[PDB]
This record gives sequence, structure tokens and C-alpha cells, in this order.
Amino acid sequence: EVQLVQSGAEVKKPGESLKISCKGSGYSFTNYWIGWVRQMPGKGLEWMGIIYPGDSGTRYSPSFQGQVTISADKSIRTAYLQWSSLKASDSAMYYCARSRVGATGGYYDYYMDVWGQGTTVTVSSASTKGPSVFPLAPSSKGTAALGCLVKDYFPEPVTVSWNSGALTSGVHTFPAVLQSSGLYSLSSVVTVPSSSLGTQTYICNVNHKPSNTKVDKKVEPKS
Amino acid sequence: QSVLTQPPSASGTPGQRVTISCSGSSSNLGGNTVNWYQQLPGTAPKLLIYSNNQRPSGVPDRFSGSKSGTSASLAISGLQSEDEADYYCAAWDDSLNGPVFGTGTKVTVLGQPKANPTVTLFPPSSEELQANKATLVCLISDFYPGAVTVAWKADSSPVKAGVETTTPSKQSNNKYAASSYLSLTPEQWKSHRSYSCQVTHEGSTVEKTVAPT
Amino acid sequence: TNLCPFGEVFNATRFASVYAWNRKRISNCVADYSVLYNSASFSTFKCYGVSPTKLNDLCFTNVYADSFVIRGDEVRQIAPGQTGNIADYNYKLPDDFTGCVIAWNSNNLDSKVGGNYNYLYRLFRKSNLKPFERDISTEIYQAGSTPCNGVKGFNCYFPLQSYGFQPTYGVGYQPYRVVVLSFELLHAPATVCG
Ligand SMILES: *[C@@H]1O[C@H](CO)[C@@H](O[C@@H]2O[C@H](CO)[C@@H](O)[C@H](O)[C@H]2NC(C)=O)[C@H](O)[C@H]1NC(C)=O
Ligand SMILES: [Cl-]
Repeated sequence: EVQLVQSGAEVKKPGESLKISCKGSGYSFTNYWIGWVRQMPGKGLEWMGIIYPGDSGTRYSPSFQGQVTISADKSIRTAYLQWSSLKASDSAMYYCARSRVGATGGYYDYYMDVWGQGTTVTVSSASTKGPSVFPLAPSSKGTAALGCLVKDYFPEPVTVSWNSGALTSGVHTFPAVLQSSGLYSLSSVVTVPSSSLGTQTYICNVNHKPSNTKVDKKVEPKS
Repeated sequence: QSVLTQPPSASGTPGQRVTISCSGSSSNLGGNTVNWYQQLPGTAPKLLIYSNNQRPSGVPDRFSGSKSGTSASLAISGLQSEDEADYYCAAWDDSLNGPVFGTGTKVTVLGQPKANPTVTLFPPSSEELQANKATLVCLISDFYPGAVTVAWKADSSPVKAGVETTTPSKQSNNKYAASSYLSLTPEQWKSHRSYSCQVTHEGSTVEKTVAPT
Repeated sequence: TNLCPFGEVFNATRFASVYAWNRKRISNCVADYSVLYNSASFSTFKCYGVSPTKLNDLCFTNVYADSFVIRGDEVRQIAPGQTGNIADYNYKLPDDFTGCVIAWNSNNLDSKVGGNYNYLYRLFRKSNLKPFERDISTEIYQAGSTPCNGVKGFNCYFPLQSYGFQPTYGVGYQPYRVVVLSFELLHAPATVCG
């Protein structure tokens, strides 16, 4: 069957060049447009541009004209998407797709009937950094939530336990945010009965293997 | 006039029918046919409908498209669990001279009753403040379906700069979680009387407020 | 003597786009044009080689009824010797045309809030149409030197454009329904009389 196979995941730093590929099989490579689509994490699809490998003609979205170069090598049935100098903002999933064109009842048809599996591109200038850990004190106003803020670390992941694993019921460690600084932050909260806030000690154990960081932070009510 | 507008979300119980609108203009849908793409989580998009109402091989007849003027619609009859996905409409646009994708609609196949989020809001710790930083932490959990929007407030005024919010993520019980972070200078935190985190989930709104004390 | 079935043509619930204009062959019958010419509904009623009032007196062998929708300011192109988007690329009358051109404003039927996009016309063609030639092709029109390969862009235009009729348009841009009657006189019995 008709198939598009893209190259593997890419991990790059800002300023490096990059060329990713998309190889077509099971059809006449020179008789169909092949295009690129960007999907930033959590976001929608953005059309980037297309090339017709039969004659190397291109059409670019105005939002991507001059920012990228689309090319093709018909002797090996391959289309390419290239950056001369990556930015962190280029981090996204990239799909290639075959175009189909024509008309129905006097109206123009354009659709993408075969899709590649996608290529992840991750561009970051962040250096390995251990987190700062701050307590999230229970408020003074029948249950209460306390926690630990695990701030400004790179790369993922960190592990959080409570009381060295002795406390697990009611623990919720949330997935991290990626800040525009390139560093991650997350929070871990344990919900306990309000009546134990004075008699039970709570310590979060934060581990960040890439920085060999091990932090144990006691969480006490605010004075 | 070059954006295909779609509702952010839609939902139904198994067996129900859900409809997804696609709103366009003279420069796209006026002279060009509409298409639909289905993207299951973690997968590539696939062609679902082409040329207003045609189905590729392997797309069941439960999916039907329609187009009238500058408006278009996807209908999913007899919702099945594998239909839970993001759906994008698309068409050629003559103002941009290229295809454009709609803003996308997340469809949820309700496997459990609707659940409002639990909202926990923390003020800056005293230890972060002594480091000359300030972070408000708004933690949002146990909501279903997995779609929320977050608005931050200083006293009663909107705040936009310095906000970082995760995408919703499926938790153990198949409900969802998210977190939103507001970065402030200690001066900003100590100037206002309170900050608020306002969470909206399917027309309902949960707000928590903290004060510098 | 069966009446001319002008109702199917003038009172059709939907009309064709001008690029795919409809043709109906009218013969047999014997209807009267006085009421049509004395009708207060037709804003254009122009005849060539024949007089509209004296139509009841004449007999012809065949009648062709062509019908379509254009915008108001294009009705003048439905006449012998005209050039323009419609005459060049959509519907061309011959210089020696014998017949009548009838049109009326169809805003109440053919315009919709937000636009009726169902009616199209051809904007580009490699050459002008010959009289009564029809072109329903939809190839991308390559105006420039870059091949189009089925996609719009660099001097590459989809050849059909929608009128997008809206009720707030001026009458020059409002839809008009048009009926072209060709009165043919060949070597046959004149079966169509007024
Ligand atoms: C098209 O239909 C209209 C309406 O049904 C016809 O118009 C009527 O004509 C009679 C006499 O012929 C008049 O008394 C009515 O007042 C007319 N009504 C309207 C609304 O105009 C018309 O004759 C039909 N035309 C053809 C060619 O069949
Ligand atoms: Cl094709």
C-alpha cells in the first residue's frame, strides 16, 4: 500500500541546522504533491508547504516562507524539510502527507490522504540543573492539602515521595510545566485529614537523577 | 477571514450522535470543498472525510460530512469509544493560497459521569520569597472530560504575563489533572490584597483566592 | 393543440449556473408571447431578427430555450456582438442570432444571507467560446509560465468563481434568471406558432 516513512526523533540545540526526511513507497512519487504539517505540543495542525517531486516546484505557507526549505530527491522517493538555524520555538511534531487534488461539482478539492508517522523535533539550550524545593504549607482556614514545589530543573524527570515512601494514600504528583526559560517545574501534593496537621510530620523526598540531586523538605503549617 | 472556526470540545455517551461545526468564509469554503481529519491521541492524523462528504476506505458510515455555503459540519452517529479523538476540518483558502486547518475539536466518549475539578491554590512560600521570587501554584484535578481553561486575577483584575499552564493529563481513575503557575516578583505579590485562580469546566467555574499574610 | 411547456423552463425551481447553462428543445406546441412581453416581471425582453409584439403572428420550426443565472450587470453581455467574462467564457450568442433574451431579478430566490455559493461562472479560458459552445472543465488555468500540477498559486487559478449572491448586494450584483429563446427556421413544417 501507499506509505510514507519519516526519519527518527531529533534532539538539537538552538543555532544548529536540521534536515528531516520522508520516503514514499507504493505509488508514483513524481505524480503527487507531498507536504509538511507542524503540530506544537498540545496544539493544532499548521500547514507548512508542499513540493511536487516531478519538477521540484514548491508552494509555501506565508507563515513559513523563508523560514524553512522543502526539497525532494525523486531518485530515492524522498522529500525533505530543512532549517538552517533552529530555534527552541521549532520544537514540535512534524508530519509529511501526500496531497490529492481535483474538483467536484465546480468546487476545488485538496486533501491529504496518506500521512507519515511523524518526526519529533526537540530544540533546547537548557543545561542540566537540579531543582529548588519549597514547601507548600497547609492553609490555616475536614481535610487539607499540603505539598512541595519542585522548581527550575532540567531535564526530566524528578521523583517525589513522601516520608520515604511510607505515605502513599492521597499523594498526587502533577505532571511538570515546561517554562519558556527551558526549565521544568512540578508540584506534589498529599491530602490528609486536617486533624493530623499538628501530630504528623510530612517530608517530601525529591530526587533529580541527572543532577545527582536528593532533597528532603519538611512541610509545616505557616507561622 | 481565513480561519476555520471549530468548537473547542464536544462529548456524548456511547451510541449518541455528536455534531461538530466548521465555520469559514468566501475565501475558503465559498469556492473550495471541506475535509476532515481524525487524530487519536498519540497518533498521526488520518483523512476522515474528503470533498465535503466522501469517506476513504476504512472510515465507517457512522461519520458523515455536510457543507452549506461557508459552513460545514461533521456528524458522528453511534459514538464508539475509539471515536474519542481530535477532529480538524480543513480547506483550501484563496487569500493565503494554501490549505488551512480548522482550530480543532476534542471529542470525548463519556465513559463515566461528568466530574468537576478540585482546585487547590497555594501562595508563595516564605522560603521562595526570601530568595527574591514568588510563585502561585494552582493545582486542578479530578475533572472529566479532560478540558479546562484557567484565568488568573490580581485582586479583581485579569493577569496574563507570567502564566504557565500544563495541558490536561489523564490520571489513574481516568479523570484528568492540570496545573497552572503564576510567576511574580515579591513586590507584586505584596502590593495586591489577593490573587485568584479561576478554573472553568463545561460552563462551571471554581475560584480560589490567596492573600499575602 | 398542446400548449408550449414554457412553465418547466421559466418556472423551474432551480436554474443552472451560466457555465453549465441548460438547453431545452421546444417544438410541437403553440403558445403566446404577448402575455410574456406584456408581463411586468421581465426586466429585460430583447429580440433580434424578430419583433416581440408580433411574435403571435409568426411560426417557426424549432425553439431552443437556454436558461441560467448571472449577475445583473452582465445581462447586457447576453446579446450578439458582446465581449466580457460571460460572453467570452460562459455563454456566447452568434452575430446572426434570431431570438429573444429575457431576464428578471431573482434576488428573492437565489440570494441567501451569508451568500448563495451554488451559482458559478468561468473567469479564465485559453480562448473565447464559439456560439453556443459549453465548457464545464475544471483544470487549473495556467496563466503564467509555471506549471500548476493541479494546485493553485503562482499565476495558477481555479477557473470557476462563485457569485456568492447576498441580498444586500446592489442590483448590478444581484442574481438574474435568464431565458434565451432561439427561433430556428429550417426546411421543416413550422410547428411552433404564437
Ligand atoms: C409561472 O408561474 C407563475 C405563477 O404560478 C405564473 O404567473 C401567473 O400567471 C397568471 C396568468 O398566466 C396570472 O393571472 C397570475 O397573476 C400569475 N402569477 C404570478 C405570481 O405572477 C406564470 O404564468 C408561469 N409562467 C409560465 C411560463 O408557466
Ligand atoms: Cl491527485
